[PDB]
Amino acid sequence: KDSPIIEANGTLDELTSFIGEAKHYVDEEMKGILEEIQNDIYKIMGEIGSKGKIEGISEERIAWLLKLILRYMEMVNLKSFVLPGGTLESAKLDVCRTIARRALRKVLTVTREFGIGAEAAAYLLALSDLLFLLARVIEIELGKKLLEAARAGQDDEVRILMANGADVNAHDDQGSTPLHLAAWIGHPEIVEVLLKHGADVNARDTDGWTPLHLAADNGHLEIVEVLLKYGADVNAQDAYGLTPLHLAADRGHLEIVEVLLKHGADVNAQDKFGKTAFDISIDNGNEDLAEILQ
Repeated sequence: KDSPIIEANGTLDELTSFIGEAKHYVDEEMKGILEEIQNDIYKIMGEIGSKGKIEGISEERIAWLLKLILRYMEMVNLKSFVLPGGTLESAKLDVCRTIARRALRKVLTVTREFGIGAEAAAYLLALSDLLFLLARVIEIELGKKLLEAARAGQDDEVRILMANGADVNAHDDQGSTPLHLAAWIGHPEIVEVLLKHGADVNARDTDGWTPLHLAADNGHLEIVEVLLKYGADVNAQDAYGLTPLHLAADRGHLEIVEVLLKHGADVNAQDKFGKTAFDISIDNGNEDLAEILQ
């Protein structure tokens, strides 16, 4: 009869329907999680419909939700605001999160009007946090599969995932972007297809290696020149102060050296140890490289 109670019940039932539509895009594990969440939401709906006469959820449910919160929190690294909807699954889950927030406001209003349902409000808040975490986890999983595809180097998974909205500039715990892996393995086509959609050529790993430094380290002319036409920093310095030309001279790639020189590389740059690329060439006894470097 009371309008707030009916509105809260309707909003919760909408929330459980949205959970139902979302639960068809996840694996078995999140599917089971969402099913027991449906069970708890139905319990809350039954409790509210009786004005607290029928016993509802128990504190074990909230403890379980907090356990899940911690479990998915250890596996996520939130650093800045992210645009919702990285992939279909994340978008569905975040929509469910917003509906959960609406139902949470409804339950809070009902509690303020009647003094019951505080545990339901806490459960819904935990549900909102859990859905946000699940969306971020799905995004991270897609990024990890993208990294796996880049390491494999055969581009079908790369393109299907990139079209699917997987984060292009996601990084491993080492800090390597898919561009870094593509440069390391030696599959350029992935490098171009990633660079087309705004891939940052100047990404920095935890080891100081940019994609261009490591790519030139492997002696891959094609990938390096593709990076250069895409605005690669010809004189970017690593964690040891090395420019691309220093590492180019380290393995004696004359063609890489001359390409870098054509694009503004500094022959006499200083690293942390003070070594210059020309002096590096002199040290190893290669004379044609020094002649080109001079």
